[PDB]
Amino acid sequence: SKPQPIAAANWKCNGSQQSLSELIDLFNSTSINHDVQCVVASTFVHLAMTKERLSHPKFVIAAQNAIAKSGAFTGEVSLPILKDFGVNWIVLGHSERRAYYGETNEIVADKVAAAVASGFMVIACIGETLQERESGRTAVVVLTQIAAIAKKLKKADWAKVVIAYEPVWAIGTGKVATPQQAQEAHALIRSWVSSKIGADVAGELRILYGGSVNGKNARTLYQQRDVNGFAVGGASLKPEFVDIIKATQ
Amino acid sequence: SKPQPIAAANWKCNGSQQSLSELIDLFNSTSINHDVQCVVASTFVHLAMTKERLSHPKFVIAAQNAIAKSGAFTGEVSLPILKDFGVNWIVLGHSERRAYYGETNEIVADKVAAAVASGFMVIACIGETLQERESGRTAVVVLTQIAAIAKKLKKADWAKVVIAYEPVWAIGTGKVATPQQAQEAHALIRSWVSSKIGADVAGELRILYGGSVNGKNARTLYQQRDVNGFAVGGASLKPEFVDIIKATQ
Ligand code: NA
Ligand code: NA
Ligand code: NA
Ligand code: NA
Repeated sequence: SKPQPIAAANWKCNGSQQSLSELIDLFNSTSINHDVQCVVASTFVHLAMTKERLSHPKFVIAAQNAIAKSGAFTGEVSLPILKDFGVNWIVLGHSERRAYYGETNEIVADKVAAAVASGFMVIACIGETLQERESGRTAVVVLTQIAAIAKKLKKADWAKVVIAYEPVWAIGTGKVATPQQAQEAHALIRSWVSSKIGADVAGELRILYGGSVNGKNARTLYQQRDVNGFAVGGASLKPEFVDIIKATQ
Repeated sequence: SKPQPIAAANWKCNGSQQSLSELIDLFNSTSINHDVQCVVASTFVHLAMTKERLSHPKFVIAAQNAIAKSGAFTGEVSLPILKDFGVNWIVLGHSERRAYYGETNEIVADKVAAAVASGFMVIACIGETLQERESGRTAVVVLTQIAAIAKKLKKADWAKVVIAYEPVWAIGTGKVATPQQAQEAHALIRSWVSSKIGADVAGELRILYGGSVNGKNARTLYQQRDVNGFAVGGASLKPEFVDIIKATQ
């Protein structure tokens, strides 16, 4: 059966002190009685307050990015700084950083490896664009992305790895990905991990859906065989994130 | 009379909670009896603790980077987020971001203009590399970089602008940039601002030296016509930064 599900809130580059404190207390108010790891990835600026306001025992705090080492990298935040700050979860390789901020497969893979080596739980993001999917390259791109990461890890490292599949191809179109399309990509990923890493690793690996999800379709997405939770974008800044948490049963 | 000097501590991608707390309290302990604006640019993660713990009336806090607007930019921090956080100073266009993180003259310029329009005091960084200075292209590069910024601003915006000259060319060689080399580059910048923006603007503008500054050479560097302080790298993480402050008297 499925391993422990994860409900991750990627706030992206958003938030004010007052609005986040209120959303934080909403999360604090939620009764969560099943086994699920909830994650809040705030901006670097808001990590201190999120550490301070978020008291729900099923929640942990994550960063949205880092570089591997401290030093002369003005504007960036390193893994040791986050570790010293009590942050033990991190999102790496998000489609927005791959598109805007120069993160090639190799750059993502080296960050993921460094984060695992530093003791982090890592939500490593993969996924293909619309031009890639329409040209028949979904499997090429997605398995290239994860192999680039895998080649920098050891088998035991995967206990600290979570995969988030982003259907980047669905943005801008008039139709979100279907649950069947989501399950298709998740099943492809898990099949690859079983074959190249190990069936034991594949059975314990969490593969999170990273497309648009709301309280109405989250339950159906989680009902899919190879879906272990969500890495949520805009809905994670809203009260309906609670309904997404509840959709992980 | 020179305009009010600035002593800016660019901590870059460095710091732990305990070591920054002690450094902040050292800064807090300093007796500063002349008109100078001290600036601490910490990592995003440490902005909260620097806000809480830095109580010296001559100090303000700064970010080391930002993007212009909030939205779907995972890992980045925007100007509105920093403004909501009470951060009113920012370093933009640092040579490390130009080299490593794709910040062209245009990208730097658009960030500077957005930060000024949002109410920020901006330390805008310019400077030429070794290959550029060896090519006899110091004036070409520095004046191109500042013209790219200036054309996105109006004359009154310069009341919120500080220029930091970085002698990138000096790193890696065995020769320290001399005080006279620093002064000649500042005079070039000052002369250009006078001609293209206005003599009034040039007289009020703070041009900070952003090379290797320490407690031993800071006074010699400051006692030059067109140097108005410093944007300090490694020494700003050390008690020596206090002597750099004193050198601006
Ligand atoms: Na709160
Ligand atoms: Na609170
Ligand atoms: Na259903
Ligand atoms: Na279902």
